[PDB]
Amino acid sequence: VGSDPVILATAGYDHTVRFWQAHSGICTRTVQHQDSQVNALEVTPDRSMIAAAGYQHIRMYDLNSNNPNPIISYDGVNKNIASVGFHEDGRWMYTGGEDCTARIWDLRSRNLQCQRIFQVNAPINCVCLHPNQAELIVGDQSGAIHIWDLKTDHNEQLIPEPEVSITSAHIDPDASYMAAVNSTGNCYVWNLTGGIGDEVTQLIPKTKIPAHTRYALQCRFSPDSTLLATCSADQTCKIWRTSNFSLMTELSIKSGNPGESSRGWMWGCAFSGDSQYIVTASSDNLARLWCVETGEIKREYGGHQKAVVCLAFNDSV
Amino acid sequence: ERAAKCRAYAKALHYKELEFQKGPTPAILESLISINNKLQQPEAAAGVLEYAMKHFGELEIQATWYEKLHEWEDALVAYDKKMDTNKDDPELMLGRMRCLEALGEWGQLHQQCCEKWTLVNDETQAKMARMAAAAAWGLGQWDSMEEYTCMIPRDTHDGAFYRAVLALHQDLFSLAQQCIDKARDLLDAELTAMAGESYSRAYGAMVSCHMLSELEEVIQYKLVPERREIIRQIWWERLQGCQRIVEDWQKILMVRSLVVSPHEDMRTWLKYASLCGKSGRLALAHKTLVLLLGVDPSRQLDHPLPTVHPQVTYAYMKNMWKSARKIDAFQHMQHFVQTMQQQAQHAIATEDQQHKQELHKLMARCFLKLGEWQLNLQGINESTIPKVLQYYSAATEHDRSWYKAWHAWAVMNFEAVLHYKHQNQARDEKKKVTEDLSKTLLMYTVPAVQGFFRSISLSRGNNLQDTLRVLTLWFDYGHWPDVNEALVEGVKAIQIDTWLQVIPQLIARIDTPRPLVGRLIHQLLTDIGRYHPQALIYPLTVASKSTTTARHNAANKILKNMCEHSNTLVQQAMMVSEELIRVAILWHEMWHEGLEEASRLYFGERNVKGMFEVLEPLHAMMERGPQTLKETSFNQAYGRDLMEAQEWCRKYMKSGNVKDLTQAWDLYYHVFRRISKQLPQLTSLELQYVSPKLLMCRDLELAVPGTYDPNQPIIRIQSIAPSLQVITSKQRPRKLTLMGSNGHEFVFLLKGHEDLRQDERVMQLFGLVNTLLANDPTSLRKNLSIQRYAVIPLSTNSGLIGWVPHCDTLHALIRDYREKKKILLNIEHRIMLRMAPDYDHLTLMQKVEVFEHAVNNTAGDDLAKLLWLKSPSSEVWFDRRTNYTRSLAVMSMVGYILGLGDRHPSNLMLDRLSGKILHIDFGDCFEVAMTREKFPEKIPFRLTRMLTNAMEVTGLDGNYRITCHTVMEVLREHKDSVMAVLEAFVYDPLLNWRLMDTNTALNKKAIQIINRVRDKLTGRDFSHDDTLDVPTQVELLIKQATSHENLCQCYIGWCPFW
Ligand SMILES: Nc1ncnc2c1ncn2[C@@H]1O[C@H](COP(=O)(O)OP(=O)(O)O)[C@@H](O)[C@H]1O
Ligand SMILES: [Mg+2]
Ligand SMILES: [Mg+2]
Repeated sequence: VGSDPVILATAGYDHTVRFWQAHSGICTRTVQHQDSQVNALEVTPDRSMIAAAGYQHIRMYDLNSNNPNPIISYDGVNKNIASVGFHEDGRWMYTGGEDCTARIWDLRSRNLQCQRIFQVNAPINCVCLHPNQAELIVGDQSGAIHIWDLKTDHNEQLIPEPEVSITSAHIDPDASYMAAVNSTGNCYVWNLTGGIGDEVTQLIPKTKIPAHTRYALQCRFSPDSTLLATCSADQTCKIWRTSNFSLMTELSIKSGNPGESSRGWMWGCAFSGDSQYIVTASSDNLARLWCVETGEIKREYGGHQKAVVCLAFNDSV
Repeated sequence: ERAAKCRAYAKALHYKELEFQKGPTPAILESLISINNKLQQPEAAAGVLEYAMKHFGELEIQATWYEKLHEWEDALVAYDKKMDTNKDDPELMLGRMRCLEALGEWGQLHQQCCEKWTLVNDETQAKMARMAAAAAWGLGQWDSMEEYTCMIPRDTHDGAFYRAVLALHQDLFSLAQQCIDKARDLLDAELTAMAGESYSRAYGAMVSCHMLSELEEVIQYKLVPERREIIRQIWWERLQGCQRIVEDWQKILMVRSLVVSPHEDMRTWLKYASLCGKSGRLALAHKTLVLLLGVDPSRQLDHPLPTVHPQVTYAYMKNMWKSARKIDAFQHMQHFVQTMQQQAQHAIATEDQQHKQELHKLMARCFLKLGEWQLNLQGINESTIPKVLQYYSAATEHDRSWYKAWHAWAVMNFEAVLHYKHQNQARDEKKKVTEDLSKTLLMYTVPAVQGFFRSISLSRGNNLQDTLRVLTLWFDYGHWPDVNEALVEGVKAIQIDTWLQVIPQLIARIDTPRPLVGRLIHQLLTDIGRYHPQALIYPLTVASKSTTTARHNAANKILKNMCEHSNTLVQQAMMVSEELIRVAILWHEMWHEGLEEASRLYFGERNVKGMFEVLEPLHAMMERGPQTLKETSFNQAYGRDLMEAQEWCRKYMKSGNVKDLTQAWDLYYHVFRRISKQLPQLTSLELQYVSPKLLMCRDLELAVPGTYDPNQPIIRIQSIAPSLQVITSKQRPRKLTLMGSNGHEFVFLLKGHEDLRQDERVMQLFGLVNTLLANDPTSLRKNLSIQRYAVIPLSTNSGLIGWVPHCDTLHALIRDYREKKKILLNIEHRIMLRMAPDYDHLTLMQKVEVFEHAVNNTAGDDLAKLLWLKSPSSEVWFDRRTNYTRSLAVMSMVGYILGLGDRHPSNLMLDRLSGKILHIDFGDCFEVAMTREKFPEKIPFRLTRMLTNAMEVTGLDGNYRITCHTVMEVLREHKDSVMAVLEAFVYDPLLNWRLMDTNTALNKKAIQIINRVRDKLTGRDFSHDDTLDVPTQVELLIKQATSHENLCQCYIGWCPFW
């Protein structure tokens, strides 16, 4: 399951977390996740176990013991836990919640308590960690993006256009670019002043992409740092070049007739290691595998009873 | 045939609208403003243009848009920009002129006419003449008029008219005579040429037919000299009476200008200039005034103003204030007043007494502005307080009567009090302190009281605000002698009527701990007893059966006092409200809720001390012996069991066992099962089993609950109908029905466990709001109101509610339509759960999708569609819509101000005969519903989709939004009256219990609630610092009520998709 070279996980309103075999479309194992939908999936950098942030809990199933149930659960946090993020070195977990708090969790200890809390006014939609491991980017529902320095505990904030909520942020492997995506449907890019070690790490506004008319749901950089992916509520995942900031490939589930009323939002996406492919999660019960250059649907992962909102994708050696 | 023409329109408009539904096209959009026009619905059509703009910038030129939107002042400056950037363009100039003739801009219209006379176009040359005649007519220049008239064809209504005017100046009366009749027939036949599809030209036909008949009086005003006063009267009276926007009145006066010059008219033009300001044409009003002064648009700005015509100056100055220059305006007033008292004290040699008094009345109306402006420029502080009080007292002197003057002085004094009370709360946040405060407050309190009193007596009918204000100072001032004397003086002076408005407020303080306050109240209530007993019994009866000792005690003393002059009325009303309480919750119904509550405390809380407190009243309640056949037939089938269930319960009280207590609960669960089975069988109650004393009643002198008012013959309870339907619900209300001494029937809803006192103060607030809308011209023009109903509290538990006839809940109308059309009632519901089984736990983003999914897979007509099938015709259908649309927007705005939560499909209903909407169930008031823990309402008022959809297409732009700012407009103006009422039940002692419910001293909470309301009435309800104007705030609210992000979060019961 986590023993296979590729890990592909899918979760939604149907109370399961299903694991797929990338190259075929056969579903390996399914786990029970009851009482809640799943808001975010993330496989720990250690490839040992996966995190399922849900409603007032973050249950974590095991990718090694290939069978049981939640190794760890984390409770006593009210309202949804929306984003999960990990620190390369095993033992840190970051979360953003509807409870206005960015939280750091010690994975190598006990306590349903968390090592730290960062309080903001207004719910946090996404939490993402700068590659340098020292700064956490936190985007809330008010439209502020807080950069939180995990050392100096010095909080610094930034609002783009916002009176509008920012839906997700991301920062590329090479730490050269930061992206934020909001409910208007705009995608902001910043240039990253590499402070790092006695840190300055400042942000310089480069572009505002008019990505979508409807909600923009998640943005993600390719490992490459070549491309930028924008999933949204217009049943679309748009892939943009980082040199150009132009549209390179569009993926869509737009039915085929104006009187269909849709069926399916583009909830999540994940690039392959080579940045040659992209995985897609949709409310039409299917995860999908796309070829980034042609935009050809190279696979369809069918299994989920109800909708899909979560992806996890992993390539490591 | 006339009311038969509109039917075809109404019907085609239905299909036309049903067509727009399928696809919005400029083809339909054209034929829509047209048909909504023939139907003489100006605003609904104006809505169609609003949509036409925001979707099709395609009939183009933003200047052509402002012109069709009758925003001439905007289109002019848009045509300048369109001409200065472009070229000559024969079309752009015609509009540039049409703006000028609408704006009464003859100066520029004549210049633009002559200075541009190449006009190689012949149609451009033909139109040109019509306008340049009126422009020349306004500018005097009669030679220019005839030149341009000799170009206007005599085949046009216009060409025939302008000759009649030229003849009247040149004294050719027979020519003028014939030209009128020929212009009439060229207009009569023109009203058949475009028979239906015309501009405000069908309403401007009134403007031309009005002028033609007026021009026939200007004719009467040339040779035979008798009617000068008779004509000037009809001219003057049919002007205060007439309501025609600025533009028409210009022309209307231009006809009168042929005879009576402005300097002789004076009052005529000032009333006109007065309207130009109030409507918003200050640049025009100024010119009107400059003309009357015979002196500069004060080009000599540093100089003092001409005192030659005292009234004109006052006008000029108030125009200057409403204009830009308002430190300048204030300044000219200080001096004008000073010049005015001199021109009085000195210039008045007795033989001038009319001039003296009118000079004294103008001064009063000057001072009132002076104080008004001082407060505006400076605010309230240690410097302005004695200055404005100076101005007002000075205004109080020069008019003696006049409501505004005394009123303003009272309020200023009352706010002088508030300024310092609130300044001392400021100090105490961080001995000789209270002493000076005592002297400070006693200083402003007494005159305030006095002021409010002489203000009230000048308000007869409409004085709720001032009446309430008296009570604030009264109740609020634990009485130091001075205050009390003024209060006693007033009560003596002021009419007894006044107080009826305010009875629930007075009664809410019978048991006032303050000794001097109480006495006056009691004495006042007893006098209100001697006259108008009736407006007292019901409320006093309720008060007299109160657990709070001092209340019911003091309440009785008055009832005793009332038997000395009205005994059997007290006696009847006593018993009638007694029996109604018995009927409301029967013996078994009290046990059913009492056995539930008892099993919660014991079998789920380990509480027996609280459980005994639930049961012991129910046992003691029956101990008094059965008094009705229903109470006895219960007493057999259940009584003995319960009597011995207490036996075991009191074996445990002393033994402290647990097996004693288990026998009791063995018996208790037994009777529970028995009653529970009989409860769905409770669908009716016969009076002869339930309350015989009521079946006994015939021809009482007791008035039918909440039907008493002076002015109107007392309708008394003649007979109570023997059967009450039991509305099956969780509280099983009753549908009691009484028969009236007039003959009519009066149906009520006898509720059992709902404190109706809040609902009452609301219906009161509504009353006030209704008066305010009946007094704003536009609101009266559109019939804007709130259907209210009668609310007669019977205890803290129960009370009666007026049954509004012809009504069904929004929920009812749907359930029937859905079942008729074979649609599953809760289908949106079932859709949501199928998609997301854990819907309630999703993130906002996740929720919105699921919500949108449900909407996209269900019909949004229903309401719209059943209202069409309901209608017996289509002009009935159309009117019922126009009614509905308005009545709803009314309650949207008002509800918001009240903070009226919980507006789900069973809490509002529709009158199936007018269409007008009606609100019931006023539990959640003020943010309350939004503030709550579980499922907080984000919405301000229900503007659900099927509501939006039942309106005209172009809904929110049309009738609704317009009605929204009209209503909201009224509210913000009379914000003090609205706040008097609301303050009067937020700080009300007995009614504060609905705000300590934020748990599932209070002084602080009550303050916020009231600020929150003021914010809403001063446009600070959104951003803290911006003071948003009406249309913005309204737009902001409609947005908030429509947001999918707000509606998806609503508790599912609220049916956010209906
Ligand atoms: N003024 C009224 N006119 C007509 N029917 C009413 C009136 N008041 C209540 N009802 C009826 O009683 C039902 C429940 O009353 P309601 O006032 O909503 O109290 P609750 O919310 O406690 O159930 C409504 O669905 C309606 O049919
Ligand atoms: Mg209700
Ligand atoms: Mg209620």
